[PDB]
Amino acid sequence: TQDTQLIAVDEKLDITTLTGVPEEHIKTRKVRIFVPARNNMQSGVNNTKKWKMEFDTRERWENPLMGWSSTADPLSNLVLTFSTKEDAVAFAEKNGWSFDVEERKVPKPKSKSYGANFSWNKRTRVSTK
Amino acid sequence: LHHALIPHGKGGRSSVSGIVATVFGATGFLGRYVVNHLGRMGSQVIVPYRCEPYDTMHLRPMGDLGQIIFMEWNGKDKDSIRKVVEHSNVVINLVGREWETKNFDFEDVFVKIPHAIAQVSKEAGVEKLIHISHLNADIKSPSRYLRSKAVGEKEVRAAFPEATIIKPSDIFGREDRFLNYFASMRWFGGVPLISLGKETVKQPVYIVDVSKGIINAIKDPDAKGKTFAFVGPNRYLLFDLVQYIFAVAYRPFLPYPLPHFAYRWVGRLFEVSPFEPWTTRDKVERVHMSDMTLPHLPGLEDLGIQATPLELKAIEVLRRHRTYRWLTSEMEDVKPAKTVNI
Amino acid sequence: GTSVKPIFSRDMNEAKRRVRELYRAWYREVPNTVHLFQLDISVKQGRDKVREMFMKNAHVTDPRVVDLLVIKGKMELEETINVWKQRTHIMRFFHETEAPRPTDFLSKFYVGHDP
Amino acid sequence: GVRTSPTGEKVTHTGQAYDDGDYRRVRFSDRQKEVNENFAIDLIAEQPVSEVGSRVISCDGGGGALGHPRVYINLDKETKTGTCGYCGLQFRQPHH
Amino acid sequence: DTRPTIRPRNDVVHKQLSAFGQYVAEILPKYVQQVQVSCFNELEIFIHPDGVIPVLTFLRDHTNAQFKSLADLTAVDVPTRQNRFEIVYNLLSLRFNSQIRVKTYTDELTPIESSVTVYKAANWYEREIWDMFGVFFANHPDLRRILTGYGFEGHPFRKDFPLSGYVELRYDDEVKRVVAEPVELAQEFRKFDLNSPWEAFPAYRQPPE
Amino acid sequence: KLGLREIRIHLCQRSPGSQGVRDFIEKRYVELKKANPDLPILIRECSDVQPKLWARYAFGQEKNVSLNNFSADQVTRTLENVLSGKA
Amino acid sequence: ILPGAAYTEKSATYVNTEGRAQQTKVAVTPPGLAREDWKIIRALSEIAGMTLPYDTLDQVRSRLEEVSPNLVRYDDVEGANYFQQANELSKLVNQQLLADPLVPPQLTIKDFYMTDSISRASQTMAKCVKAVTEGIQAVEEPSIC
Ligand SMILES: NC(=O)C1=CN([C@@H]2O[C@H](COP(=O)(O)OP(=O)(O)OC[C@H]3O[C@@H](n4cnc5c(N)ncnc54)[C@H](OP(=O)(O)O)[C@@H]3O)[C@@H](O)[C@H]2O)C=CC1
Ligand SMILES: [Zn+2]
Repeated sequence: TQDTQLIAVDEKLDITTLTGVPEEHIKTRKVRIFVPARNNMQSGVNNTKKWKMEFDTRERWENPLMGWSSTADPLSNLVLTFSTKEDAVAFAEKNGWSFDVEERKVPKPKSKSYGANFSWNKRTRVSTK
Repeated sequence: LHHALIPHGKGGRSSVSGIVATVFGATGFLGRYVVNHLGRMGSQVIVPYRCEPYDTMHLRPMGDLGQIIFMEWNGKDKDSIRKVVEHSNVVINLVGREWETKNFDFEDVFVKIPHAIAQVSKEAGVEKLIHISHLNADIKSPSRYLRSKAVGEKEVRAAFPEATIIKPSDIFGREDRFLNYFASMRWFGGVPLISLGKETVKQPVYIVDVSKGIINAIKDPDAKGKTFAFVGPNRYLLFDLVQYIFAVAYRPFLPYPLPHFAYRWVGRLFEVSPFEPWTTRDKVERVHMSDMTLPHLPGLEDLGIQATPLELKAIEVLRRHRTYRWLTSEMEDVKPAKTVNI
Repeated sequence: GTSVKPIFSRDMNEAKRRVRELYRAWYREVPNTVHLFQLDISVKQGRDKVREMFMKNAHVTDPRVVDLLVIKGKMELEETINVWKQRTHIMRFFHETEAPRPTDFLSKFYVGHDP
Repeated sequence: GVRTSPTGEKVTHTGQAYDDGDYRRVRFSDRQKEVNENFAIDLIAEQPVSEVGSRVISCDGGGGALGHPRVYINLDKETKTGTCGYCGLQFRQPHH
Repeated sequence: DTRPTIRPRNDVVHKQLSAFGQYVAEILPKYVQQVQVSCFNELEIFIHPDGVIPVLTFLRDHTNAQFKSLADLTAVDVPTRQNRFEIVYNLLSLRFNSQIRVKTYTDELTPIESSVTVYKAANWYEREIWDMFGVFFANHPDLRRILTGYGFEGHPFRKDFPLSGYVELRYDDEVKRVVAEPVELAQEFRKFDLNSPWEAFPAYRQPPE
Repeated sequence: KLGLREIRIHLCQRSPGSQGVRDFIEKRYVELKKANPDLPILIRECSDVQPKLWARYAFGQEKNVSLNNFSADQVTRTLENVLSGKA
Repeated sequence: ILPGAAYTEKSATYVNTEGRAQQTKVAVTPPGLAREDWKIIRALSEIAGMTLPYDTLDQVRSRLEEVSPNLVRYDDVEGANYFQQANELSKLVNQQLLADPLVPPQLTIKDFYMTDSISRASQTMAKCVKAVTEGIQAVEEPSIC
């Protein structure tokens, strides 16, 4: 139905040599994927709804001039977004970075009722509003 | 180590290597190159100068911003030396001329200046000092160059017990005044070798080799006190060496027999020019003086560098003198000269 | 999934063929690019760099990837042949100014924090 | 106030002063370490404590729109002087 | 009026463009996948890659379509989708002045047929994509690198490629030439954490699962 | 010396492939430790692990022996042979 | 003295009181010349002659897996059981209990702060300790500026 001289190719993609990443950056660097935990200073939620990948932090020395934050690894302030973790891990393997996986932690739904603020015998009765 | 001296980075321009050099007299030949290796790794060199900073702009590219601080220094001033080396951990002495200036006598630039350098440095508290002096330096050599260099070495070693004296042999590399010397010898008629120059052996070194050796001696922990000697891998007799460089330049070779006193007369004639004489009497008393072998002196490969043969890197140095007839020719057209080995 | 579209080569054999005359062209090129560009490289140490770069991507086994390396080397060949490239870019393969990098773990520990 | 370092350098309003060894002082030889004398720490202290008699006081920093955003400081605590966070003038009740 | 700040809404152009979208969807059902018109009256056609030449030709040649101007040609790398790269063709009509957009998808390796013949302006644009995203184009007349420096590597607009690149160049007197060195910044790019954790537009909310 | 210094057992939690060793330490472990109180019989139980046994003797040499589906008497024997070889 | 890396500089693993093994990622590089705590040990061994087999983080994690298979499985409590045989295992000595009342080393919020090296190094820890010790009016920090 889509005849274009199709060929079964079982082994996974090795686009590594195509990407141009240097050997030690494609080998030594370890990237982890995760859902970023929300800033506890905020109650907003729509920042833990994506799968972001980031790389291990490297040396950060202070230059002699003003004590700036000169670094050497270019892939330090590089974070990639992904809808589902499967896409992220596929990208990681096909690129060739050693990857680490953390499962999407989500808040457990707790039973909440205002009638618990008052009680006849339960300890849950509040003492101030 | 001082809290601002811990090594940091990855050897690039902004890497903090932990070296605070001084490279006295870095505005010339190897001074250009050593700063490179000091600037490339990342180190706040304090290169002083006496000429116009114009002849120092070529040091600006070879260093990230905030490095290679330039300071004015005067030879006959202990205060200038103190200002330049007040805040340093290594002081590198490369100050040395080849022609006798009518104002600066040969010995001052080779013992009095190095002696003052060593004294003020040791008073300041610099960890390591590396003084440079010709390998052929002998107390009673016929050329006053080597004699003065020998007394300077002994004076510096007396003043600075742990100074790392370097004895380089004749050095080549771009602006060399040794390869270009014999290369331009055609300009002054046929090449006037003393007694046709069949009796002088030479052991040249590539400048990058000696500069890298200086850098390692800085990084080497045991380099204090010792005295290194910088020799090339192979050694040529003078006649075949001139043959090789002329063939590389493809300029016709017309060797000219000459008595020693006749070349002395020619050197005295050339010493009267008022700027950068092409040759001197002392230069004549140097060229025919073959470089001795000093096996008991720790050589160059012990530091870690590998000596680069002259044949590999003669193309770049002799390339300019090639005319357009063979300006497009490669190295392999010239077979390496018949080295007289051990 | 496993089925995919080729670029030119059908099987490892034909891509293996394409890299063959790519190395052919590089061999016949190296001497006269040394001559033309006034390279400080020598002929032998020109050829072995080509050999080592060809051996660098030894692990590749996907066909399409092999067509990609061969066409990129083809672009490299055009860039070199008609003097669009410059001598500095030719030297770029040879790492002169790049200081030697240690390999053993002990030297890595001595230098600084890095895997 | 600006004071000299033990080496001799002029300390800054932040307190920066290169130490004895502190190889990064060659930058200042044949030059000067530029320091501003008009220290903001003390140029606000000698200003008189305003004695405006009301519970809550407005402050824009003077100049109206040219000043800082209008803040309402509270002249309530008897044991100290209220001050606008932006400018720094100390406001106090006229001894109640 | 009542809405002096909100942009004017032109529903007539919207309906007319939707009618032409149904037209083009019916004409070429082989390659067309999904046609839709944006709120601001801009129609986009999502086609299968094999239709790069046919659909464009139908848009370039048909009497009732009459689009002969390649406004621009662009790729938009997005690593999430299975075929990361998506190519956008922007066409403008002269007899029926309007802007149409056709969008196709490809991964790093699966080639996408080069238009060039349909629009000879695409050529240089075409090269850019290959030199900027890695999307190779089948039988392109000359797919050499176009924008980046000589002997470059990678494809910078790929979202995985770092902002600062990998290697700079500078003078070296030791070799008397400009040399390429691994990256060593004097001050690292501070990556600010914008995009506040509070939902902005309820209309475009992603459905749950 | 070469006598074994610690004996480590890695048994899966519930999977039947590691069932036998689980029975072993269930009944044939307390007296085993009573026999050699000094000897560290470590049981680093985990999930989805093949039942494996490490034996560290001295100088940092370790011996590997699997216990895949090993019966209680069989794991008893594969411990007794190692323990008897106090060298 | 062999300087090491703090818990915010290394990339090693820790274990909670319930047995779950969690991982701490590297936030800031170790100060000065100090390296990680396992890298220095391995380099020490290589210099001394008895070189350890593992060279990067993944290999040392694999070796620790070889030692214990629970200490690699991250963020999940490895089901611990076999309590009854442990009860029957000790139950031999008597070691009669002393009459000394049980007093935990920490008895009041003042001693909750000054426990470890990190806490002792801190100054704000000392500020809050002295806040707790004497009284209320000792640590007032102007919050408006
Ligand atoms: N083949 C060789 O060149 C060999 C050289 N050496 C030794 O190397 C040293 C340096 O050689 P090279 O760099 O080629 O020499 P150059 O004359 O080319 O450069 C000398 C350097 O020192 C400075 N300098 C020289 N004389 C004086 C002076 N009287 N007062 C102040 N500064 C001075 C120069 O700056 P400025 O130009 O402003 O004076 C320049 O920085 C000398 O001691 C030499 O004997 C040893 C063995 C072989
Ligand atoms: Zn104010």
